[PDB]
Amino acid sequence: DDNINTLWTGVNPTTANCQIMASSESNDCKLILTLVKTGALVTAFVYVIGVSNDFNMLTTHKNINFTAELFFDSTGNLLTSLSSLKTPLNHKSGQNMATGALTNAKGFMPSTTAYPFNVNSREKENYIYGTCYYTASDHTAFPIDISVMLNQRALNNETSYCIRVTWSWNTGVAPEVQTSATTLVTSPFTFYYIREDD
Amino acid sequence: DDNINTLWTGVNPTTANCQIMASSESNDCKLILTLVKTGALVTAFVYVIGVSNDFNMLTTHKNINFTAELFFDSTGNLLTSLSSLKTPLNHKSGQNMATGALTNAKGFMPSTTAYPFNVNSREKENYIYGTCYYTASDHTAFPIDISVMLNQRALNNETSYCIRVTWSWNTGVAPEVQTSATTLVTSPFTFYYIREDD
Amino acid sequence: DDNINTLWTGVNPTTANCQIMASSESNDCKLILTLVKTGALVTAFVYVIGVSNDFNMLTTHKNINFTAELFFDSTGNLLTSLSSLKTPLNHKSGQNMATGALTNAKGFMPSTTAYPFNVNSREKENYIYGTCYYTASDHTAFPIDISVMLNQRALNNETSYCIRVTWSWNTGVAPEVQTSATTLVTSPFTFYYIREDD
Repeated sequence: DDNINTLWTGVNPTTANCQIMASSESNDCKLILTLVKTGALVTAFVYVIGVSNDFNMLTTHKNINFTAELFFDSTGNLLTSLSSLKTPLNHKSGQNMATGALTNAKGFMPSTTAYPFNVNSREKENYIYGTCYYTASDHTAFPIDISVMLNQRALNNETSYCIRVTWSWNTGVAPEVQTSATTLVTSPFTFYYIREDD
Repeated sequence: DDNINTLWTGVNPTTANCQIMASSESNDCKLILTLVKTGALVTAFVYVIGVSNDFNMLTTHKNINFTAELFFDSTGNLLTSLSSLKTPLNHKSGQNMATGALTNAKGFMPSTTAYPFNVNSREKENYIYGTCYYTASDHTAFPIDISVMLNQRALNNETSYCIRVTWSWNTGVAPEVQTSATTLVTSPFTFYYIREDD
Repeated sequence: DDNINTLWTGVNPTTANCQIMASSESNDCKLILTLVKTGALVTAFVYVIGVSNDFNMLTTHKNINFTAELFFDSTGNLLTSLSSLKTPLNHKSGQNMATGALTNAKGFMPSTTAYPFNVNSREKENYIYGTCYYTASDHTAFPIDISVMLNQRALNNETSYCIRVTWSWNTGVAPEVQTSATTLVTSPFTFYYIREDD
């Protein structure tokens, strides 16, 4: 009440909390993720703020894709060692994460009834698509394709729920040139899914 | 009881609950519809999972359009004999519909103040548009146009509210060929409207 | 009382409540705006219904943009003298605005933690984009680009929070001709942002 209806990363973390590129090193961006319980659905709200030079310089290429993989255990806790996001989610505490135990965490998860694992005849049901935007140096909006796959494919036995968010573009010519590129920020993408029961 | 803040079809019903082709001899798809009260608005979340051969084979045509028509009486109850959806909505009970009386069903309906009946000067206000996606056998995303009309024209004196949802496409190439077609699934489309009062 | 979870214009005001075009005169349209508290986010739902002839005739041009500027003071109250919207927001009261004092009004505002003022290195984070639609005379849907900038740039000392919504299009040829143009109505655009704390 009402803070326990949100599970999130908090706002603008002081350091990179996410490793999106497998070639990184170490955390290479800030993943901002907010999940809000909305009746039978979750309202999910996600974007990235680039930190590493290699990540930011993706905007100099015409053909790119990168994926944040989020894996959760049987009670709705982020598995940080397996996931792109390396800091656990918690509830709302002002502009930050709370620090205690989670209330009803499993109820934030993508339902396995709506989004099954390993069922080929139903695999189309596991997908979400939309569009977000990169604000370019000339302040035009560069469209970025976003896809989300819910559950479908488990990494291993520990991972009871999965959210995989893939940003991509394939264009005639690129957001930015070497000297104009600054930070790869995506506009927030909001998507909805049927939630697992508490 | 947050369960009463949802009015929905339940998740993945056993059998087809919806007859969407007026060429069908019975229910031909699963209509998944979730309405959630969200302040002054309803958040509405809708897609189809095809069941009948003839419906699924629509994916082999390059030009298609089909519509789910939902009509409600003065107290917010689906009129199944009038509507594409042939099973009444009810509140959240886990992944399923509850089975009792409805609490404040009228409050899920599209406002007749925001979305009037038979006012030609305000007709433009009755329309919502967006895009959803079919996930093709080769895992590309095929864009489908979606339009919603709220109220505007009644079917008869019994219908106090209407939701009409039209999916359509017209491209050079069809989503599938005969040999690659399986099930016509649309990605969930979420739209918002100003809700009638309880 | 769920009514206090909404801050809005009410539905279809009797008279124009907004002056969008700087060449106007007086109020030239109805801004419909609904803000709903949704956990750590606000769900924002916005469109215009044109009233003045010059505003409605914008649809006869191929290259147009207009902006609703909404400025709020330090406790979340609309500054009507500074803003396009000239009538204060209030809570839900049926299809209308309530008339009493606001509960918690600052909590509807765009967070200055997520959406800072005057920080160049973070300016990309201040932007939201999407698409809405004008329903043309031939009942085709004409796409309109929408951008929202949150905070970023204060008008003056009074304006603690800013929401600026820009509608635009730049097309080969134009919604509408002099004799087909009627009312410029935009389909509702829903967007989300991280909210300031109560």
